[PDB]
Amino acid sequence: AKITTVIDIGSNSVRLAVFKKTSQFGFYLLFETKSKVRISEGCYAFNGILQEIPMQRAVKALSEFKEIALKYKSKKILCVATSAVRDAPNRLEFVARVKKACGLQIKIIDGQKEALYGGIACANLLHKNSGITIDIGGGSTACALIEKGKIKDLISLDVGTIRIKEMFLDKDLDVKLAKAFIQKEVSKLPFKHKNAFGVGGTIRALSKVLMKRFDYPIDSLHGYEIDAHKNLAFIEKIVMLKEDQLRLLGVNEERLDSIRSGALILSVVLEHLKTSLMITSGVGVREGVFLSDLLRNHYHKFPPNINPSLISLKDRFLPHEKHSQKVKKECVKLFEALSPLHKIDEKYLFHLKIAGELASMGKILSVYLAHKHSAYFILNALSYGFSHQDRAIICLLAQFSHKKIPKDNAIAHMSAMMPSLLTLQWLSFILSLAENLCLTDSHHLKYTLEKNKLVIHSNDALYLAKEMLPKLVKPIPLTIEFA
Amino acid sequence: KITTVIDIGSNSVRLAVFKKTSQFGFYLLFETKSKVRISEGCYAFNGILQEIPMQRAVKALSEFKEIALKYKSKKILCVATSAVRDAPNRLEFVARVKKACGLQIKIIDGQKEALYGGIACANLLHKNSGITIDIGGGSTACALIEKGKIKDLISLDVGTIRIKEMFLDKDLDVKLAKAFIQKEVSKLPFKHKNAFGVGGTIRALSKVLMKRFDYPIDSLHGYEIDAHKNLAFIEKIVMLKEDQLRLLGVNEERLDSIRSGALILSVVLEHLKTSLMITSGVGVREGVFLSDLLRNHYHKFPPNINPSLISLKDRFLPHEKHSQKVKKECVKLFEALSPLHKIDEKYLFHLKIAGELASMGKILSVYLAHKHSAYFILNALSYGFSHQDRAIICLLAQFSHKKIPKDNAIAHMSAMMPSLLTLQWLSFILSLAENLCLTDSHHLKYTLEKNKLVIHSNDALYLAKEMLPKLVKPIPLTIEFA
Ligand SMILES: Nc1nc2c(ncn2[C@@H]2O[C@H](COP(=O)(O)OP(=O)(O)O)[C@@H](OP(=O)(O)OP(=O)(O)O)[C@H]2O)c(=O)[nH]1
Ligand SMILES: Nc1nc2c(ncn2[C@@H]2O[C@H](COP(=O)(O)OP(=O)(O)O)[C@@H](OP(=O)(O)OP(=O)(O)O)[C@H]2O)c(=O)[nH]1
Ligand SMILES: [Mg+2]
Repeated sequence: AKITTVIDIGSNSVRLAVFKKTSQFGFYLLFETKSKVRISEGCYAFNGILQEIPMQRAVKALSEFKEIALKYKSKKILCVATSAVRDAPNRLEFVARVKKACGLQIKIIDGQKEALYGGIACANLLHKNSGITIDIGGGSTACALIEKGKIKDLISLDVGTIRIKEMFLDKDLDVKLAKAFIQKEVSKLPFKHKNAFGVGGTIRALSKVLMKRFDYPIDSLHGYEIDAHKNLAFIEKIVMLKEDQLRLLGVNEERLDSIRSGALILSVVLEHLKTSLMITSGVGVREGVFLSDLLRNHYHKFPPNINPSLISLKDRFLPHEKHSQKVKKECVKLFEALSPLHKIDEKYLFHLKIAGELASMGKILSVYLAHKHSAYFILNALSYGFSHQDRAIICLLAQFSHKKIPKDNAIAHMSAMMPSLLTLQWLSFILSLAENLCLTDSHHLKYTLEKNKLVIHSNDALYLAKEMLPKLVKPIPLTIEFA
Repeated sequence: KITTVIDIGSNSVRLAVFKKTSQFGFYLLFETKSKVRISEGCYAFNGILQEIPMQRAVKALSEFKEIALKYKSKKILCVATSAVRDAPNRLEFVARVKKACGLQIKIIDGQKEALYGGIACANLLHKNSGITIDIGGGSTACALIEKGKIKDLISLDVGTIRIKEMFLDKDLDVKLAKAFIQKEVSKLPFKHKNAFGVGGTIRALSKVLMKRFDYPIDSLHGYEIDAHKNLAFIEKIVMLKEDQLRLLGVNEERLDSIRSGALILSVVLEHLKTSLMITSGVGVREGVFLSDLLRNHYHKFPPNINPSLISLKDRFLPHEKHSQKVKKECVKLFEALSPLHKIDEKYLFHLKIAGELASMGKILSVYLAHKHSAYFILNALSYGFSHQDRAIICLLAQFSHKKIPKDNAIAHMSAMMPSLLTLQWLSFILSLAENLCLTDSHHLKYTLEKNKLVIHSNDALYLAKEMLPKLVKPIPLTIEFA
């Protein structure tokens, strides 16, 4: 199925995602939208029976979601329901009510499945292979233990923002009564880990709060790293704030009644799991349901050296991948020939190779400032499987091709673990020289290094490359000659 | 599908690869150059082509052939200009090229060269009438355009490299070159308030003016220059030393030719009584292509066709259904609300294009999709649009469902830009149009009852109703569904 729509009927909101499959492993999120139905509204005081008005709202919203799915020419519609519907004595009635109204066939999924799908997404679409997911929802909280890309255990707890809200916070009971309740369920988590994968809207909201609190330069939620110990106190503080204080931190109006109880869950879980680093995730159950279908024969895992966002990016903007692969190859050969001089850690080949593939991607938009554009595409769309540093490095190499990288760059200094300015100049220089030598259809290039002289061997004239040699920015005094 | 054009100029050899994405849709896929300068030292020998510049030219064009093939060109159009057409050994140099790489150079005369420039400026600029100024290495072409149709063609024998090696390399008084250029410019039989600057010299000078004023948009095409106001500065360029030119941003390879070129421009501008010069990023190369693409259309695009807008949609909006609906509702809401915002009907032009392209950037990422859209618009919506057009459309898309900041740089890029309250109105209308078009609902009808917009429809419009609070209204305004 080329175009696949995924509908997620949660306890707090109703969400829709349209996925487009560009190649075997290539895909990208084509369209997203939401509705704040909150089908669980007022149900926790009546044994989880879905009330009449929320069901009417859910039907009206799900009917237009079906319309949206069809105008995108969807070949497959996967619809799932979670905690609030799971627990509802009248779940069958609501499922059949939706089918009669718009045709959608809701598939109620158990709390373990809900946890599994989240783990599948994080294990394939994040830049770390080991850790525990934390998917705080309206009615339940899921956790999936992941070790080296494989899911080793799963837990589902019956604590949730709207559940805690309607049980304790709307009755204005002391928070310690709501805190105790959550701890009693969190104790049922049989694992610990230094890493955490933050999943769900509540955590995306708290992630935005911190991104604002630290003036983060990169405006991408997926991959955002959060020191758990340093911010644990700040997260608990959010619980006791009034509505006006939450607005000043950036919390949307529609999250004001739920984020307080949400922060409380997250703070109790972070303490129990002994987390020290939480990575914000932008994917969850929705993406998991899709990946479970996409990677049916590959054990729900991507083959090694297969990144979905890198591939789909080339599928969308580089259908003719021939030129970009030669540039990448020459980047490796030069990196090796020059290794005695630059002594750069081999780990940056990863970033240099990708920069070579994508250096000219931006030409699809304009040949002028093309590298600027490619750097723009990279920083904003190269998400799955890359850290924010990985984007920054890859971004800068392409951006400053044939140019000198300034010393006051905001992105280059986003962290102390970033490579030196000399390393970036070295890498970008290599990229630049490679682009010049691949301008023609030259083959069998060989490079040799002497004390300080790079010698380029080839049977071709390489007239243009030779003419363009002055306009390269060298990292150090260096001589370049053509045999 | 893919057409390459090779321009054998007097100062440089140029290669451009064009991709045709539809009937009228095209975009420049790749470009490069070589500084062969085949005319080096030719003006002393009545135009004879020297050996070294010919061997360099052969080597370069042979690799321009290699490039054209690896881009899968079905057509390779090659033209030669002044320096090559004035030589006594033209036929021989053309033979060595065809021998060495298989290219068939077509020598074109001055009239033909002015035409190709006029064809490009007549189709790819945001003004319909004016005079082109194509200052090259050995000639200066001028075409008269009236309502997009070419009326007269003239070719002058003044050029950068020419004026350089005849006057400026010999360290004589500048007034001698000005007199020579004046006597040759007098041949121009027309005048006009609009001039279209073409060629690398003028692009280099425009780049200098942009830096001087700290311009916020980094696109050359469509840059407007006040001729009277900037004439004196252009004249001063002539008397500057190279180190002074470097601080102005002039690259090394233009240092030897920008002074003579500046002098030519100051005389042409003065003689044509030019009031507005529009920098053109397109020239002879684009004319050759448009001549082949618009062969059955009298070398001009229909007066409803923008090849930039189109190509931008061919590249990123193959399925055009949703966008056309949003545009339609943008017009209806605009007219229905006119008693409240009282905005000049000329701004419908922008709101409609913003409505077509508001969601374009979703092909890069659904997150921050509207910003991506603005980025595309501001950097690639070039042919047939002014910079203000770009700026306005860019801002409408960018700040959908948002409040436009008061200190926005693009909003203040000019004093003629619309007010912030106007931009807020258009952005708000776009936003409402987007919500009402989310589903496939039809037959929307609007009525205004003293600040009350009433949206009439038979469909539930559930989602549109729920999203209403997230709109940023430009003024206190009531909106209700019937
Ligand atoms: N799943 C997911 N969502 C993302 C990601 N990045 C951003 N979003 C969400 O998409 C919506 C758009 O936020 P922006 O990207 O800043 O675009 P916008 O503000 O101009 O509307 C927001 O949801 P919202 O309107 O604040 O409501 P909510 O969905 O956050 O509860 C935002 O939190 C991501 O990586 N993954
Ligand atoms: N024909 C045309 N050219 C444009 C246009 N816009 C920019 N250019 C030229 O393209 C080349 C790329 O310079 P930039 O656009 O700044 O991109 P870059 O700095 O990263 O190389 C420059 O030519 P250059 O390297 O300075 O040498 P030259 O070709 O200008 O003489 C620039 O003047 C345009 O609209 N039309
Ligand atoms: Mg959920």
